Amino acid sequence: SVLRPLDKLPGLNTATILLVGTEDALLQQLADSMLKEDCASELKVHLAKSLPLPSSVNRPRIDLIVFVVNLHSKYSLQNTEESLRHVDASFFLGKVCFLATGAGRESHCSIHRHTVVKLAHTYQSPLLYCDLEVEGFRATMAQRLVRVLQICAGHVPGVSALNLLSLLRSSE
Amino acid sequence: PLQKRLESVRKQSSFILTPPRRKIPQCSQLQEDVDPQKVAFLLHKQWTLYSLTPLYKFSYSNLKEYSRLLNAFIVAEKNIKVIFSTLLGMKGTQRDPEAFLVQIVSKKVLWTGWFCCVFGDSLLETVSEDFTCLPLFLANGAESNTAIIGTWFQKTFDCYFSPLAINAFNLSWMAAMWTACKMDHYVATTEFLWSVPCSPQSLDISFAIHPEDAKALWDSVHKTPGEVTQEEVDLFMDCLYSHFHRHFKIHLSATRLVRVSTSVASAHTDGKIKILCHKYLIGVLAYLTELAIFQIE
Amino acid sequence: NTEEELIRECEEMWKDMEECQNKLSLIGTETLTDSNAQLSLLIMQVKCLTAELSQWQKKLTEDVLITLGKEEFQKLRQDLEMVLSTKESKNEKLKEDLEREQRWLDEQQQIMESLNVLHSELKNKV
Amino acid sequence: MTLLLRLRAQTKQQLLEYKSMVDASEIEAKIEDLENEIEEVKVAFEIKKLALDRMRLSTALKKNSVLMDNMKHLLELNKLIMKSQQESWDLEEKLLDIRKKRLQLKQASESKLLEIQTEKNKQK
Amino acid sequence: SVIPVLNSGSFPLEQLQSFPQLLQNIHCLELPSQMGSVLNNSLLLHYINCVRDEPVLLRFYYWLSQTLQEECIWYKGKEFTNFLDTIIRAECFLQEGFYSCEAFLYKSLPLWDGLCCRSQFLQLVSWIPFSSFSEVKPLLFDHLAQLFFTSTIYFKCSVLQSLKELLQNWLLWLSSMNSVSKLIHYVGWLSTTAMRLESNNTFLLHFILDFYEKVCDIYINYNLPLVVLFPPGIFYSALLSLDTSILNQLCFIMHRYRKNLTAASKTYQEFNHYLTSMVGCLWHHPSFLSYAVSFLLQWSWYLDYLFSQGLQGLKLFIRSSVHHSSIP
Repeated sequence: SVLRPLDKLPGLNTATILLVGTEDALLQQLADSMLKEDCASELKVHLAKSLPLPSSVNRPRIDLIVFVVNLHSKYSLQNTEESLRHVDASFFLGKVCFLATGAGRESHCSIHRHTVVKLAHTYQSPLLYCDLEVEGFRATMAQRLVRVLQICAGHVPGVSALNLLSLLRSSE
Repeated sequence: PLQKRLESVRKQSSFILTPPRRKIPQCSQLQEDVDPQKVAFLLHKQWTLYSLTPLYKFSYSNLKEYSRLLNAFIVAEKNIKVIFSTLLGMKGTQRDPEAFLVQIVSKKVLWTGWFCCVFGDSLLETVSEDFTCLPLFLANGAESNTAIIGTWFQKTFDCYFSPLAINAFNLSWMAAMWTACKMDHYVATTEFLWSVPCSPQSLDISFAIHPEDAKALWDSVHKTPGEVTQEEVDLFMDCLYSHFHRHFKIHLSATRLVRVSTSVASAHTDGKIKILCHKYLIGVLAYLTELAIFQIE
Repeated sequence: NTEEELIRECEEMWKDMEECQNKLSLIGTETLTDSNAQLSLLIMQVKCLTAELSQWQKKLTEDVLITLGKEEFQKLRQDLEMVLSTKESKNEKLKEDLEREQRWLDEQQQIMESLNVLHSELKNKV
Repeated sequence: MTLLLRLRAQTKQQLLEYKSMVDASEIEAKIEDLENEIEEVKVAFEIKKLALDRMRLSTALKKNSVLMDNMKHLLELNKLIMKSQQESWDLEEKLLDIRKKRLQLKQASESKLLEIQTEKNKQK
Repeated sequence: SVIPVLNSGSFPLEQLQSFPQLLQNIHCLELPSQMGSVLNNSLLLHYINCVRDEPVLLRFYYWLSQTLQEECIWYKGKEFTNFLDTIIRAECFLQEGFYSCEAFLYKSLPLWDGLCCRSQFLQLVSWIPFSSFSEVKPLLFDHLAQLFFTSTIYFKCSVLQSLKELLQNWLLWLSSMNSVSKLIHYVGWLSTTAMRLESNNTFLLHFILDFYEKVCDIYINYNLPLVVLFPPGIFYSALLSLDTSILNQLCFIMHRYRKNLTAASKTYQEFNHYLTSMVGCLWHHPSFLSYAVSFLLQWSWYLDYLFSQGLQGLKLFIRSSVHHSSIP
C-alpha cells in the first residue's frame, strides 16, 4: 500500500508525524520528547518498523515523514531503502526528512556518513544529525521537529514544503 | 606558507568522493635490512595503537641522550633500564622516516614502544623540514609505563598520542583485505566477534569459518583480480549475514562488529592488533598508517 | 456579525477543499526506484513551482480591529523589556571591550618604542 | 474568535496547496529563477496585503484604561532605545579607528621585526 | 592539565616576569618547547604577534586541534567552557582568526545540536578568515541555515550578531567585493525568510536593522566603493511598522544611505523610489498616536514636543536628508 499525502482531510488544527525505524525504545523516547510540550495545534504521533504502513481505514493525514537511521547498523539502512519503495514521489517534495543518530561517535558509526549523505542528496531531502541518547540533544531535536512540522503543515502563512526544501537544500 | 595550502587541502577533504579500490597485497618476504629476530619479537605479540602528530626536532643520532632522559624522568616519577634501537627495512617509501624501538628492561623486557610510518606521504607532503613524521605508535606493556612515556613525549616533542579507533566499516574492509591475501599455511581459522548494544552486558556472538570455506566463498565473491572493491566487501558481509539468518533467523546486521581475526593478523576496535605472518606485515602497517593520517587530518 | 460570515466562508472553502481532494484522487499515485528518482522529483518540483506561481499570480468591523490593536500594544509592551536588557548588556559589553582595546593599544605602544629603539641601537652599533 | 480566524487561514493555505498540486498534475537554472520569481511576487503580495489591512487598522485607530500605561511604557522604553543606540554609535566610532590604527601598527611591527631579524642574521 | 606547564645570549623564558624585561629582551627571545602557556601569558603573545614563524604555526595548529578534539570527546563541561573562553580572549588579540578552531567547527557543526556550547561556538564564527563565498557555503553556511530555519528566534538574533561581527572583522581585515556582496545577499535572504517566519516579530527586526546600520558605512569606514541595498520586504515591514524606535532607526539608516550615496544605476532608482514612499507615508502615522494622546492631555506646531520626547534622529533625517522642508 503506497502512502499518499493527499488521501484524506486533516482535523481542525491537527498535525501528524510518522517515525519509521528499527529501535522501538528510541522511537518511544523521541515521541515522549515530541509530546513533552504541546503547541496550539493538536499533535498525533505514529511509529512504525517498516513500509508499507499497515492498512487502516481510520488513518488521518500524515503530513510529515521522518526516517530515523542509525549509523551503528546496516540493518537500519536496508530497512530504510526497502521501506522507501512504498511511498509516492510527492512525499519527497519536502514531506520527508532523515535523522541520523550516533553520528558524533565516529568510532561507533558502522556505516560511513558519506553513504547516508549521498542517499539524502540523491533524493533531495533534508538531512539532520542528532544524538537521541543525550537528553539535551533529544530535546533540541524535539522543538526542531515540532517547528518543522508547524512549517510543513501549513499552519504558518507564507511558506510550503517545497519552500522549506529550497531553504534546507544542500549545495552538493 | 605550508599552512595555507594545508587549509586548502583539508577544505577539499569532504565525504563526497567515492572510496577508492585497494590493491591486494602479495606474498612478500622480509626485506634484507629487516632482522628476522627483531620482527619475530615484534610479531606474535599484542599491540595498542596510537596516532601521533609529527615530531619536532627529532634526531636519530642522540638516542643515548633520549634513553638517559627517559631514565631520569622515570626515576623522578618513582633496577630498570631504557634501550633505544634503530630498525631498518619497514618504511613504505624513502620519504617515510626511519623506524625505531624503545624497550624497558628490568635488570626481561616489560614495555615496548614502536614509532613508524608506512606509505604515509600526505602528512610528509604537508610538513616542513624540521619535523619527523612517524604518526604510528604501537605500545606493548603496562599502561602506567605507557602513560609515563606519553607524558615525557608530550613535554619533550610537543605532541600527543591519541587512541586510534576502528569502526565497523574499516574493520570489515580490512577483514576482506586479509582474506584476499594468500596464505600457504592456514594456521588460524578466520573468526569475527560482535557485541549487541545493551547497557547490561549481553551476548557476544563469535562466528568462525574454516579457512578453506572462507577462501572459496571469497573467490566466489571475488570479481576484480588483485584488487578489493566496496561492492566486494558489501557482498561478503551480505553473504555472511544471509548465511547467519538462514541458520538462525537472526539479523546479525543489527550488531556492532568488535573484533576480526584471520590466519595472518587480528584487529580489535579498541585498538588491539595481533600479527602472525610477516609476508604481509609491511602492507598491514601501510593500511593502518592511513588511519593515523585520517585522525590527524 | 462578521464571525458568522467568516464561518460561512470557512465552510465554503472546506467544500472547495473537498472538491479538490476528490478531483485529485483519480490519479495513479506514483512509483520510483533509485535510478530514475532524481529526474522524476525534479520534474514534479518544477511542475509544482509553476502551478503555485500561477496560483499566486491569480491572487470587517471596528471592534475586531480595536481588540487586535489592544493585543498588539500589549504584546509590544510585554516584549520590549528583552530588547532593552540586551541593549544595556551590549552597552557595558562594548564599554569593557573598548577599555580592553585601550589597554592593548597602550601596551603595544611601549612595545613599539622599545622595538624601534632596539633596532636603532643595533643599527648604530654595526 | 482567534481560533476561528487561524483555522480559516490554515484552510486557505491548504486549499491553495491543493490547487497547486492539482494544477501540477497536468534543469536547475530554470528552477532557481522559479523560486526567485515566486519569492518576489509573494513578498510583493504580502507587502500589499499587510499594508492595506493595518492601514485600515491605522485609520480605525485614528477614528478613536491600560492605553495610558502602554503609551508611557513605549515612550520611556523607546527613549532608552535611542540612548543605547547613541552610546553604541559613539563606541563603534571609537572602535573603528582604534582597530584600524592597531592593524596598521601591527603591519608596521611585522615589517620592522622582519627587517631587524634579516639584518641580524646578515651580520652573523 | 589543559595548559602545559612552561619548561624554559638568548633571554631565558623563566626570567621573563616583567614588561620592561620583555621590552629589553624581545630581540633575543627563545621559542618555548610548548607554547600553550603562551595563551595565558600575554608576555609571549607580544612576540607571537610578530614572529611570523612557519614551524611554530604548525606546532600550535596540531597542539590546539588535538586539544580541542580531546576536550570535545571528553565532554560527552565547565572546564571546557573556561578553556574556550580563554581561547576566545586570545582570539580577540592578534586581530586574526585561528585555523584549528576553524577546522574543529567545520568538523563539529554538522554534528552540532545547537545548544552544547552555543555561546562558545557562535563567537568563533565571528573570527573566520576571509574566503570566497563559494567554498564556505557548501561546508559551513548550509548547516548554519539548517539551524537558523528551525531554531529559536533568540538563536536567530544570536547568529545575526555573529554574522555582523564576521562582516565587521572582514571589512577591517580587507581595509573580493563579489564575495562580500554574495554574503550580504545571503544574509538578507535569511533575514526576509525569518522575518516572514516569526509572524513579523520586531525582536529580530531590531537585529536586522542594527546589522544594516553596521553595513551602511562601508564607503566612509573602509574606503570601499560598494553599497548594498536591503530587500524591499524588510523596507516595507519596518517603515510602516507599529513601533516608534523602528521609525527612528529607519530614519537614521536612510539618512546614512543618502550620505554615503552623495559621498560618491538601479540602486539610485530604488533609493529614489523608497524616498518617495516614505515622504508619502510621512508629512498621521499610527505609531505616533501615543504622542497625540499626550498632545490631547497637554499649538498648531506639535513637532517640537515630539522632538523634545527624544527623536533626534528624526531631526537629522528631516533636516539633512529630505531637503523638501530644510527648516524645522
